[PDB]
Amino acid sequence: AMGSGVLPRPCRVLVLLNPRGGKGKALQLFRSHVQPLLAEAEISFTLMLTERRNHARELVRSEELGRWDALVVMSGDGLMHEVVNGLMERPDWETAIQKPLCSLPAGSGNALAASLNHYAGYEQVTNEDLLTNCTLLLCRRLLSPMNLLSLHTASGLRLFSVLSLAWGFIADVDLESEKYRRLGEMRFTLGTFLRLAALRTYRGRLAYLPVGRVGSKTPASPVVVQQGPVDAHLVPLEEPVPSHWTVVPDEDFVLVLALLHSHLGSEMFAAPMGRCAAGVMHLFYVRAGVSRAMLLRLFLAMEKGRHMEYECPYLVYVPVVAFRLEPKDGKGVFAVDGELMVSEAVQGQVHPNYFWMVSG
Ligand SMILES: CCCCCCCCCCCCC/C=C/[C@@H](O)[C@@H](N)CO
Repeated sequence: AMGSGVLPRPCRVLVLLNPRGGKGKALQLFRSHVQPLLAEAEISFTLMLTERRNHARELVRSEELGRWDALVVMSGDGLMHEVVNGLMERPDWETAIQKPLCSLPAGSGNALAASLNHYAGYEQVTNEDLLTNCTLLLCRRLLSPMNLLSLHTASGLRLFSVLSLAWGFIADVDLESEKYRRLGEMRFTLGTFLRLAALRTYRGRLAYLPVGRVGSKTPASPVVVQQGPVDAHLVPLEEPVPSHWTVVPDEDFVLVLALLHSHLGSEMFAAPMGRCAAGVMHLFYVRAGVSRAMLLRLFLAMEKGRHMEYECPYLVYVPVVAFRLEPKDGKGVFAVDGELMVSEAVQGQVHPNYFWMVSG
């Protein structure tokens, strides 16, 4: 996987850092593991600290982007989510979203970083090693375009996702996990085991548009969007999905996962079938009926990306460009790039190669 662009040498970057990350050690880690590499690479930087809710989002929304060669985001997937949404909320979003971005991991919730490390051909590492590897990619300066997920909720909120949308088991493991950050990446194992022992299924309606079913025509009247891009594949949540979509017959699920990248976490190689093409994401779902033992084995095999070798009949994988998910029985709880989100229904479509990341 070759680069499709490069940062100039020398260059200067804005570092948005959350000082609470890495158990309050992010700034220390920047000084010890990032700064010295940046110096040898002739990367000049400015540190801006962002910890409060929508602060990084607001900062990026108002920034004079022409003074920077890239924005480096040092915290986790959540902060990247904010930065990308900030960029897309601007009136000049079509040029702003083209400013290269870089993810440097601090603490847990670094799926994006873990994905990029994997794509560069590094071993699956965590903590300091991951941070060093991701800094090395920044120092090598190569860029690659990345897909972007546009999401619509039943309340009419339109938002963007850089990594994932999860519902059911996976989202519940996030809720259970948060109270064990102290354990680092072990917290997902704990959360998973707990939820496995108390396994439940979720009622809902899933439809999607697989890649090979995309034609030359889109729906006559798609969803109305305040600011572009237009989600041409999507029709309003009040209308049925177009007839060329697949509507899953099964309405009972253990989980649904839309995933743009290889990794769900630094020790979770969820999508080993290869890097998504431009405008495509991974869709997984698990149908009710799997045993707790088989789910356990799928989870344990995920670390090495071997879970698909089981050929579990309850696990379905399809490459898609769009999906719709409607939980039955009131609102469902979703995780979007690791963050909680509750809604009666969500749908989304992938936009091809919309932003640029430093990567190997
Ligand atoms: C896809 C293969 C399915 C095999 C079954 C096993 C599933 C258990 C996986 C639980 C891990 C949940 C933690 C990650 C949550 C995500 O929202 C991240 N974006 C947060 O960092």
